[PDB]
Amino acid sequence: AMSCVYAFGSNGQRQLGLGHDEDMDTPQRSVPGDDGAIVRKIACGGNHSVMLTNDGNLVGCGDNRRGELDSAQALRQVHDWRPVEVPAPVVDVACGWDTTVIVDADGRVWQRGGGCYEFTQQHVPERIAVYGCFQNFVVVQGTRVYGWGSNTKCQLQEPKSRSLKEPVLVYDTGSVAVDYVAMGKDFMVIVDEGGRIVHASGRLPTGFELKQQQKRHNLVVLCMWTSIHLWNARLNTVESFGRGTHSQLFPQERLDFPIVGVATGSEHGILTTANQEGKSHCYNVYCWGWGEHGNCGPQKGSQPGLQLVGQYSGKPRVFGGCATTWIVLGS
Amino acid sequence: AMSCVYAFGSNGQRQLGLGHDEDMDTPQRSVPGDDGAIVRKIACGGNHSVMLTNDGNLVGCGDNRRGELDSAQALRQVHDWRPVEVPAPVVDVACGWDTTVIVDADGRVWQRGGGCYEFTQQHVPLNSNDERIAVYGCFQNFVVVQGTRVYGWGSNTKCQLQEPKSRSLKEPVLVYDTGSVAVDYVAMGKDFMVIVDEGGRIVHASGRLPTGFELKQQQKRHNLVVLCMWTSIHLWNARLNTVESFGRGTHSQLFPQERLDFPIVGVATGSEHGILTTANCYNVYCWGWGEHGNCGPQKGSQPGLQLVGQYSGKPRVFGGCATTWIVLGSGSGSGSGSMSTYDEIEIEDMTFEPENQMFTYPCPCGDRFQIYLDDMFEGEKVAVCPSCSLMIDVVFDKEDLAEYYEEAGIHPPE
Amino acid sequence: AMSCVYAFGSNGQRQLGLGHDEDMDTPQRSVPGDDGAIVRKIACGGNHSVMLTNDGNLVGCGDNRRGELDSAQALRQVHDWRPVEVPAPVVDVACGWDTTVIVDADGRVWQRGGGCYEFTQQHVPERIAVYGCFQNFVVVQGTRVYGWGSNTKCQLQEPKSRSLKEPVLVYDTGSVAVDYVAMGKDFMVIVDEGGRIVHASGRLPTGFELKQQQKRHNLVVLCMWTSIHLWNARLNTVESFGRGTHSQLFPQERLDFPIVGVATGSEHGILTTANQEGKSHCYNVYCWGWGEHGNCGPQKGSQPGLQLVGQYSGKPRVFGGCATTWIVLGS
Amino acid sequence: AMSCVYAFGSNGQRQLGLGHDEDMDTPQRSVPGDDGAIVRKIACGGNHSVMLTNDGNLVGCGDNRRGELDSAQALRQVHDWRPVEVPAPVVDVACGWDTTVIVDADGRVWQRGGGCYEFTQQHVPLNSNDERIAVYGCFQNFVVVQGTRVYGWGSNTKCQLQEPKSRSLKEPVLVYDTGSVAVDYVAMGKDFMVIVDEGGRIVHASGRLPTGFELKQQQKRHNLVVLCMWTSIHLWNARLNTVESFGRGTHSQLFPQERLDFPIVGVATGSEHGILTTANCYNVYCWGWGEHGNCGPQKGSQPGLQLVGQYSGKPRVFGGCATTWIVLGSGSGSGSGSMSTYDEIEIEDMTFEPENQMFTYPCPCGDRFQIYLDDMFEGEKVAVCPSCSLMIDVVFDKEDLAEYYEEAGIHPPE
Amino acid sequence: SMSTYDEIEIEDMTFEPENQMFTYPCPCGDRFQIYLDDMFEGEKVAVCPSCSLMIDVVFDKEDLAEYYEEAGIHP
Amino acid sequence: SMSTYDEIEIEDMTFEPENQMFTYPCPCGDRFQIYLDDMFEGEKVAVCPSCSLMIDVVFDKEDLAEYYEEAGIHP
Ligand SMILES: [Fe+3]
Ligand SMILES: [Fe+3]
Ligand SMILES: [Fe+3]
Ligand SMILES: [Fe+3]
Repeated sequence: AMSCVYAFGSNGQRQLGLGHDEDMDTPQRSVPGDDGAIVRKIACGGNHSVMLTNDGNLVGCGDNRRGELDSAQALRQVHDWRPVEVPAPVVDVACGWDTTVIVDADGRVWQRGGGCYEFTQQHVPERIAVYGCFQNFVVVQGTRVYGWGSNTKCQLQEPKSRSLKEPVLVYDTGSVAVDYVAMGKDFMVIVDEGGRIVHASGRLPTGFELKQQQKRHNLVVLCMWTSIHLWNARLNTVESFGRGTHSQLFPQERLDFPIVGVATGSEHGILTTANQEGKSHCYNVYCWGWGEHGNCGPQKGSQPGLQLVGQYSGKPRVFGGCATTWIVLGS
Repeated sequence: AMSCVYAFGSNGQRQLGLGHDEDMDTPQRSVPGDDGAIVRKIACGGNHSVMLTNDGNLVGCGDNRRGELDSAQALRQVHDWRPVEVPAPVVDVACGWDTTVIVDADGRVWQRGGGCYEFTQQHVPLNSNDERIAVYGCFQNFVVVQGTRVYGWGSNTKCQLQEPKSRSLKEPVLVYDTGSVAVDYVAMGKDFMVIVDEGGRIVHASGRLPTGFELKQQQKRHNLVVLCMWTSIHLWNARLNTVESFGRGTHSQLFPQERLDFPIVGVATGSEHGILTTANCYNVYCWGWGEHGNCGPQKGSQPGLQLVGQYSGKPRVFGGCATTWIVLGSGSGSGSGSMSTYDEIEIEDMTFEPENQMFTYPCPCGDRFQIYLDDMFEGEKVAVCPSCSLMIDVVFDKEDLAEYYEEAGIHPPE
Repeated sequence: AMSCVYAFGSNGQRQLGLGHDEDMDTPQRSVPGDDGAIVRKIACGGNHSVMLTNDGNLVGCGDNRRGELDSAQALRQVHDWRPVEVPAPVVDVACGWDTTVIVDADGRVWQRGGGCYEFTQQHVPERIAVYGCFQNFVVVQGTRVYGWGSNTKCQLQEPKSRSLKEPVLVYDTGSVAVDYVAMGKDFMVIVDEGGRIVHASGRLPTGFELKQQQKRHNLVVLCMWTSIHLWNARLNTVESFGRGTHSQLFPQERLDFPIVGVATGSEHGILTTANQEGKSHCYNVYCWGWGEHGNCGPQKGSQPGLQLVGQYSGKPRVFGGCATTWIVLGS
Repeated sequence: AMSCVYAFGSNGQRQLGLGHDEDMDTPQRSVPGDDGAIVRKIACGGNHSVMLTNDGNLVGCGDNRRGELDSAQALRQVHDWRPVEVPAPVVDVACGWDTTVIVDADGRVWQRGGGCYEFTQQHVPLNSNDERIAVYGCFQNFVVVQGTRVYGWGSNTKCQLQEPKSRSLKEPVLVYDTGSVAVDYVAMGKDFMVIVDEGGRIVHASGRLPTGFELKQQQKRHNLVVLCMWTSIHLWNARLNTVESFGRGTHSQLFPQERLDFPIVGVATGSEHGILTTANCYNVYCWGWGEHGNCGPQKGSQPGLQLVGQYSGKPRVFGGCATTWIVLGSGSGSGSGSMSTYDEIEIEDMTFEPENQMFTYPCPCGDRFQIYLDDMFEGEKVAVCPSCSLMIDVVFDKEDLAEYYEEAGIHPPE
Repeated sequence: SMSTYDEIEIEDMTFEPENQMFTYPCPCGDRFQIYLDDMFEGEKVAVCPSCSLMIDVVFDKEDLAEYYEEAGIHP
Repeated sequence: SMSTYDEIEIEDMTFEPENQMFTYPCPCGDRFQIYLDDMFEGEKVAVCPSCSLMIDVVFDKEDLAEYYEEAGIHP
């Protein structure tokens, strides 16, 4: 029972937990204080990163100049992985640009950062999950989807209202339960357990016609800051919608390997495929999109196409951040 | 951050930047020194190639027996891509047969080559505002376009600048003057010239026009895109999805009047060959005279379109004298794989810092895009990231700036 | 009434009539003593060249160390175009490696060269024509085909007999008349007026299956030293058979221009096409095959494909030699 | 006369000979200096490329921090194609990880690199006749094959030379010895080795063979063509028209066991990738590990064959460490566009000149191929043209020479 | 009898008095060339040495007198 | 948990006592690398800095004592 964590990419604020502030272009072993408890989720802000283990503990590293990590206001940066002070054991975690949001075992939602150095409870009206990106957060319970934060693009409600401090009702189904919420910079895509898009607010990237996508079944929706990506298991490919200025658009070339996992960072994608060519089956992890900081591998030119960053015997879990890539392995 | 520059065609003076002098019939990667650079625009002469970068630098390669590139008279040829010395950061660049003309950020027009081994300033009467200054050049003529007005100099044997005939004009004269609509660009041939406004209309043409091209008949049309070879004019008709060609066409320069299956998204011309870009991902074709490989492996100059490359993102292409340039991820434009502006943010979503008098906005790398209050008063809307090469556009008016001057407690220069 | 002659290629013995002994890679104006009489045929040896005008005159230039041109044994090389002494006005001419064969107005066949400095009549048993290449000559009259010279490959008869001084009966049809004889180094291809191959002796280059080619109609047969080329007007292409070590094999790519003329030298081809793209129609002349000496144009690397050497308003007549190319224009 | 050498793949130390150090995913023309040269064979190391020409010269580019190319210790890297100094005209060349081994016309084996900045002779016991001397090398082992016998040196940690294990063997030892049939070639991997005779039979194998490869089962087969990657063996089965692969294949090195539509005419391997050549004109494919572009634009190492080029004439390909070389018109071989032997002429058709003691034959350029009587007594049959680059083979026996010695009035050394 | 790429006035040709030759830029980077001595004999076609193309030089015999004088040579 | 390209014996690795690092040639031209300090802590995987690939170094703890001594350093 052990989860190894490998990280690479942007590291200017030591948000990779490697101890140093140098950008990496190959997977580096990121060892916390424990490294014995298994990893549940790795949420990433702009310059900070938090790691939620399955024991309710939450460690973090990176920038703290906006209070996204520790309550010590004189603590500007957390050098290595450090325990994040929480009012109660954490069940789920999410990060905004300079904020951190947790959901504890008591069902309470807490938010720190964005100038606020103290964990402040967000009062939101059975499984409870939290999702966040940029300047927005969302809490999902059953069929109801509550969200707060920015609203300059009508990602929460009507009309354009700069910001909402109090959690509002973003969307209700209100029959089939909501599985997750894939959110970008100023937009949002709500998906049910069936696998179909049920709602989408904010400004969606070009080409993404909402009414046409709501008729499709069994989709896995991923979101970068300025693009939406749809994992189509049936066709074994990823459909991308957006400007694609820096190769964020997934290569429409034939994928011979079976896709078994897809994740996205701020402006890059992480693909996990099944390599079955040997006597033993393994897993290839690819990266596509903007990778100047090495978050896509040694080739940092953001050229179109997949880039192989690693190959593992066990199926890895991957997480994306702001020009950072996290690969989690099971020993 | 790196532009993928492909080059092929005539390489007699190493103007392809490949180190060797062998003619290429398939797109070769041309890498400016080490790790390359972000390439904004490529201009081409008879035997020299000029490559403008995103930060206003000029890198060049090719012949130098006329002083097109380096000031060293002893240097007859530039082996590989070498920095072309400039008096100021370059905004725009054009080339002639053996000349290189630039336009700097200060708004001055400099010209080297043609015997002169030093950048001599060309004195064209211009204004001092955000009317940007564009330069265009071909053969023995250059043209400067600020807005509405078009100034030019060089040869005048065919009356392409004024009347009557003159062997040369050293000092720039007013070629043509609108009107109402600002001049978009000037398509130039060997001894002729075609002026187009932003409405896609042919406002004026001078010099020896190729046969079959009646100026009065074409001036009535609009939404046209005009391209020019040395001895032929090519009108991109997006509406009917075809290119109309005018000239002898003794070497297949006349565009194939066959119904294309793909929509045309880009047309450029070299000296005597054309480069077509279509959709489907993105196909690049070549037609016309190509016995130097500038049209692909088939160098027989047969009629039709040769596929020379297919790309995921829309490339911008440049034509030279029997040469063809294909650039991926330029600086900048718009579209897939363009590596252009990351996003356009409105000033109301921007984070204003009174103490620093600058606007910041979160960058996906972890840093922040930034733009100064003073620079925006001067008409700048581009915010750059001090870490990575990502840029954003700030959407604002001069009226919007007044609010932030009042918040910072500073009187604006109004 | 005037024929301009343009030449280029191998010129080591001044066989281009340009006066100098420098190899040319672009068409050079070759002006004889007359240049007013129209050219009927230009025959080429290894290092000598002769030009037959329609007035019965025959001029020549090049090597004479084997007596292929002038009877003056002390004359080793003919600097510029010079009248070739003939016993009678010439109707047809042909050249071997170091030999010259003419057919006069009296119907007599004369041969000079190959060590013999005097024109010596060849006694051969109505139109009379002569064809020659390398170490063999052929005289065609009606249906009968007579030939002499080398026989080491059974190009004349059976068995292998080193050489035949006396003209023998190579082949009789003997119904339909014989149009011409396309001959290579050590082989031969006989064609009738119908346009079909009727006979082929000597060692034919690989791939050329004789029995299969004799069933085809309307073919124009060309021969290099070690390859056979078939002009197919119907398909508008040239079928090549041989090793093709130096691009002698005609490019099987689609020819958009109508082929209006084909000629071959020792190891290279000359194609004439009709360029109809302008308001005025003109003619493109291409070259393919081995062209180190510039006989194919400025590109002397013998790379595969056609090479444009010129473009003319009137349909040119082309002739091939030993790494030399002759383009004849009408003023 | 010029060979068209295409190169792509790993280019970290400029080993592609393109001047830059950017990895290429499409075949780039590599031009040795000016006007290039006729390329016979290309050998590849870890970070250096060696190119043997038709006249016995070595031209190289790449790393030099181990002395693989130049003797100058100060020179850490060779920028472009530069002449590699040789003690004598080179007949054959091979490369190791950081080593270059040649075989000269005198029959001596020289080795540089691996610390040594000078060509030191390797003393392998050979004979003095027309049993030609071939050299083969990979990783840390080299092998010299004259005929029947196979000598080698280098690493011995996996017992690929003899028994038992040794960290290194500086002096060459007899690896394996036939028998009857002469050894055709030796396919070499990282720590293993496969020896094949002219009958296409695996006569001997040593070292750590990849998994699934039973030596005793394969020795029973014949007419096989053996290729080797670092960690895999590949058998070209022309009869069933397929390549049989043996190894882990964790990066698609295992050849696609799908029925090919075209007949296989050529198979070569790099360090961990394969290059397939098929007919139809001539298509070149790549499979295996290619995340450096050595397999084409797709660098995901997915299973299958990537088309990287199509050619009119059959090219010969060479594999390196994450690099791929394609040569058109080499020196020499056989086939279309090979620029090989022009023709083979029998001595009875040859023109003998007693006064000059040489045989001549008409060349299509106007000159004459020529070969000396003395050289033919020593076993030479190639007649060359003193003007152009055309060559012919003279078909004769030592018995045939007696006639011409009697005609010239000269006693032969018999 | 030549098919020409363009017709050029003699005033537009670049004259080189050193070697009595007229030149003009060619779309391939090279230059069409034609000798003064040839033009006096009636020659009107300039040739590029690296390409197929040809141009016609438009001139009269009396237009040559100026360039002969510039080279310091009489016809 | 890593998928490795090959298994290498420690005797086959190139040791650099200057910076206490083990290297081994990589099919891309570069070298798999692994630090002695890491190997003493149980690390067994060498990594190439320019490529995806990884190898396993086969060694026991007592095999490290020789290389520590060669570098002049104690664990
Ligand atoms: Fe940034
Ligand atoms: Fe020759
Ligand atoms: Fe030209
Ligand atoms: Fe590597």
